[PDB]
Amino acid sequence: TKETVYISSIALLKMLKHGRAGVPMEVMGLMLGEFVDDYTVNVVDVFAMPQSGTGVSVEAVDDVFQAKMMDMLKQTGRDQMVVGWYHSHPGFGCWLSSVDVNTQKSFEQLNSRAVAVVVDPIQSVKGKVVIDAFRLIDTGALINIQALIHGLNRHYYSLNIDYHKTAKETKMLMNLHYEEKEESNLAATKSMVKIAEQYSKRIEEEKELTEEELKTRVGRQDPKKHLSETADETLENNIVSVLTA
Amino acid sequence: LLEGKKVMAPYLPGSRASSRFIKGGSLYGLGLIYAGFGRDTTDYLKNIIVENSGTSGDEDVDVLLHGASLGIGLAAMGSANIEVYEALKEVLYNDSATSGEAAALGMGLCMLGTGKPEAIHDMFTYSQETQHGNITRGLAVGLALINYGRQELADDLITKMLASDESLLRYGGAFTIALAYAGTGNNSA
Amino acid sequence: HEKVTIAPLVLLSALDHYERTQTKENKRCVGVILGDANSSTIRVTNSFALPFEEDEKNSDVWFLDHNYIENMNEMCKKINAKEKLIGWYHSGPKLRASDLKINELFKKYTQNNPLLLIVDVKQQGVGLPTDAYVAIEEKTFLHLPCTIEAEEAEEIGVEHLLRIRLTNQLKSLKGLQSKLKDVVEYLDKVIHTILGKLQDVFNLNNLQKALTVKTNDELMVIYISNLVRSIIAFDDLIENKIQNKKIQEQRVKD
Repeated sequence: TKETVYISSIALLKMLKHGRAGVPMEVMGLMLGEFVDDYTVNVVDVFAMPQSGTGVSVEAVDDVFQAKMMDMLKQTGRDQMVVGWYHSHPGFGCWLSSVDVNTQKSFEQLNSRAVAVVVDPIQSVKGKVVIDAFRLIDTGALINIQALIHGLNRHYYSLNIDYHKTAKETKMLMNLHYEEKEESNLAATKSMVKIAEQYSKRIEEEKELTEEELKTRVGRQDPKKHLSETADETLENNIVSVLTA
Repeated sequence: LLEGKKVMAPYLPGSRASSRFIKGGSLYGLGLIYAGFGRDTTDYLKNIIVENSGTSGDEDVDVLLHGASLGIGLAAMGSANIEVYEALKEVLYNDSATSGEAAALGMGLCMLGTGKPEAIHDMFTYSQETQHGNITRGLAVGLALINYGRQELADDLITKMLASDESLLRYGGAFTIALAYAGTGNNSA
Repeated sequence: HEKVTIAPLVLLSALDHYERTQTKENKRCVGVILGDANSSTIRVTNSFALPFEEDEKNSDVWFLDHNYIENMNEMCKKINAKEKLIGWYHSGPKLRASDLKINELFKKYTQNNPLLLIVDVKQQGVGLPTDAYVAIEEKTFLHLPCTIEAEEAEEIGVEHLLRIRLTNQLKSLKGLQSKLKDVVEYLDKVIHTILGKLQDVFNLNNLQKALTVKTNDELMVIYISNLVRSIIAFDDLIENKIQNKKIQEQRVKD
């Protein structure tokens, strides 16, 4: 019931990339990973099904290309379990499709269990992520139990996602931002070009405050607030330039 | 100190149960009474463990293993028997998130104390080595277990645990530092 | 010239490839890289491990098939048309002339002269664990600088990772360190032209002029905010406890 999903952020972003552009369509395709003992949903990989001009369906799944890949992937050494289903569900918290369920449901057959990964690629882009994976049924549970034996299990029923990568790509990630020296000091020592503004910016701060202080004579805009946050933003940015000179 | 066994007797293995896990519960549930005093039954169970140790990935067994793998170090706690550690070590190494988890504990329970660094290595090794959340996790405990009162001792592993990217080592490190420094405050710690 | 985007998504799996392939320094895990190569900026969408064999016991000796790419691109196409082959990667971290041969294979498969990609599978030093090359001529090949795009989709899951100035200094040595040596290297390596090519820009220093005063003059105002920077502090937190304690220290009724 508390179940451990694990993603290759690669596969994550791979999907995202595929999913981000996938709008409108729910993106479709494999989900490469495994289950380490229980709870454990591993993902090394995933991939697009190629566009479905029939849209997402239990049908639109083609296992040809997977094998093709999977071979070339096997050739790549790339091999996993297909662990479930991940699609791009514009403005969808909700649930994907009972179809998608049935789609998966047909498929989680092929596993002990699978997922259908909810993604709103819209709501994903927010700088935080929007996502879920359903697989709606249990063994018992973390062992949930009753509605299955009582039949009629339907719901959202998420799984519990996680993922892992490494400190390795983390670097290569945080490598984002020769280099620094070329990248940094010296690369943005450009200031003085704006000294006028840099003045004027600082200049403008002044006025805002006589104003602000004045009200001292209720709630925010308060006479002693934006003052610092204002005259404090031009203080530093104006000191960093000194490093160059 | 008697009946509890007889209490578990109906739910002991070989008296079957409804569930293997019910059947497993006695195993652990046993030493609850007998902690320190049931080592024999424990070792007996350990034998049953040892019996199923190197095999039988049945969840039923796993639990049966696990529930035993629970009750083993339970009584064996504070009792240093490599076997306890050992028999689990592979039960551990058998990598049943079910079973090997309890192993990650009982083994510690065995060597809970200064324990041995080699387990520590291996634990710490297995930790990173063994692939599971919890199996990896509970190892931290056994570390913390077999790092107990040691204080300055485990600091390296602590540091190593500290050095863990993962919680789990860092995680246990705290407990380790606890079982090391628990009670008396080491301010720095 | 066409200097290029970088797909982290690539970068990641790329090492997985290296990882998956268990490639070692003996080896370089090689593969396609994907994007669209037209513009004076090229993009890396993606990239694909080319199941491969490398032997430097005999340089030119190594094994690869294209026909991956063949079936690959199909699916890639079927996946996306925009895959269009920009080039390829390998592990690296460094070149081996057989690369050149290997490079030219893709020339058949690419629009422009295709794109090499080095990776530092150990990501060791610095910005990029990576180089991308295009052949040339007296052969030429070259690194055009490259970098990441958005891929905020990336950047978001990215965000789930991590978690002011002195650095900026720190590289100060670095190039200089090598640099002088790099002469003394090539000096006493060949004891080329590009070094003198550097030599000129050197005087681009002691360059400073009473324009310096401007700085001083400038720095002044920078500080003017000082009395203001903490003025609000000067005024703000001091007269704040006098209204809460007098209220309170005296509150103290019954």
